[PDB]
Amino acid sequence: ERPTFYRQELNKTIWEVPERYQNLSPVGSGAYGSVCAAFDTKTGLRVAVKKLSRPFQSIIHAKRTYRELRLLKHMKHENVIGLLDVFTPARSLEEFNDVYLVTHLMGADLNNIVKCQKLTDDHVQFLIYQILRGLKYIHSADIIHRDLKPSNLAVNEDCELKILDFGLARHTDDEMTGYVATRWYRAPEIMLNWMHYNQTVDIWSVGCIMAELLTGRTLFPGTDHIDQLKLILRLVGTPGAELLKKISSESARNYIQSLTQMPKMNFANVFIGANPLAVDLLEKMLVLDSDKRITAAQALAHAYFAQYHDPDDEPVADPYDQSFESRDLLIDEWKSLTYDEVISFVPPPLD
Ligand SMILES: Nc1nccc(-c2c(-c3ccc(F)cc3)ncn2C2CCNCC2)n1
Repeated sequence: ERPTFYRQELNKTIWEVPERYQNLSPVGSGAYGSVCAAFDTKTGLRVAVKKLSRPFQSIIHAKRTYRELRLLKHMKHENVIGLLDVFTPARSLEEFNDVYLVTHLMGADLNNIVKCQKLTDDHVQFLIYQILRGLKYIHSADIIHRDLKPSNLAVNEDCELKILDFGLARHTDDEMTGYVATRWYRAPEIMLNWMHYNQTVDIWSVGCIMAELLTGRTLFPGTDHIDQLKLILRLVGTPGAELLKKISSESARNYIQSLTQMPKMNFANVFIGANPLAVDLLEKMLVLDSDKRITAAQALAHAYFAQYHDPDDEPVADPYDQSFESRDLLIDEWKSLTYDEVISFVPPPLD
């Protein structure tokens, strides 16, 4: 029973993976865990194998590990990261302590593309279209990415995009400080935690991304939280009475009102020489009031993606049960919960 494993010390990290994976070669490591590039002899794909660090060292980590396995096991879309395999050398639940995850190796992200300069309108419709397609699928399952930025969109030679590095796990702490790109794409309402966020925060991120693809420049590259909010409000206008009442923090409201009111700028004078349809879409995505922002499913129907929009080919996801988020379990219960999901994984078909 079970495949044969083989262990090899890699840059001070013992990797014990099934032999179907060959030519393992370090490609990065961090707070997520260690990632290795390898050749998967069964699917014929070059893959990325992630060996989580201390997967069950705490209940926060035990839950994190579980939340990511559950999410990766659900995501089944072309434009979204997916699980090709999950395994543990552990013979029994008693010795289960390591979790390795496998997905298609991604080479370049959107970043190793835009930086060059501004992009062609066609490639902008395509890339953004794909982002919105994955998103309509992600949100239809009540999932919020929370961290949509260029570095989190894997892009290939034929401009095919996949959304990865979801939030559902890590908690941004002290990483959003200063002149950092980790924050240039967050909606203002989640950036200063004015209110509890909705999935439209993701739609705000896409507008930021789309704007950058068009101009070739970061839309709101603020040097700190306040400076960035200033950049946003200068373009979108200051909150109105309708919005102000939706902000719980009395301090936030008090701060906001201390600012000299400003009208929404003319997007056609910001994105000079850009397709009127692109401009029209940004105006709909970049709305201060998250309640009035366009939805992924609606964006797709927008005349900007006429060339690619196919209603019958923009699938939604199966219902996604994240009731466990409310569950209070001990380290060992998230651990056993993680084990069953590993144990029960079913590979996606082939070609
Ligand atoms: N090189 C590469 N290619 C594909 C994915 C990743 C990956 C995974 C990951 C996820 C699921 C899985 F099953 C296996 C690995 N977790 C983080 N990253 C990187 C994503 C880009 N920035 C640094 C970390 N890295």
